[PDB]
Amino acid sequence: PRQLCDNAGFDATNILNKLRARHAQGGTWYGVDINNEDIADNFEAFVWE
Amino acid sequence: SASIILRGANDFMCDEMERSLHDALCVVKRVLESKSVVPGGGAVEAALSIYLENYATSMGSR
Repeated sequence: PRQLCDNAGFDATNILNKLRARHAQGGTWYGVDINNEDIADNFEAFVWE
Repeated sequence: SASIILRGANDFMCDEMERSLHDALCVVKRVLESKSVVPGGGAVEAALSIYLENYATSMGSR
């Protein structure tokens, strides 16, 4: 998840820190959004593997 | 006040017992003097390491 922020030109530190605290609230599907810079749910955004 | 006379066996044996009581006396003294103490031997740093690490995730903002 860190290389996705650097390759997208975003700030890897601010995204990863806010994302790590978000998983402490129980959401397991949250991840990095490549388009907009923010923490979004990849399950509701239909990014699946 | 008080006094304690140590009747021992040999001079080498009773000499070590002299400073041994004075050393252990200051240990019991210092605890009962500052009235609030804390367990030592690295127990303070270990407990703070676990609590402050879970507290870091509840803040954020770098």
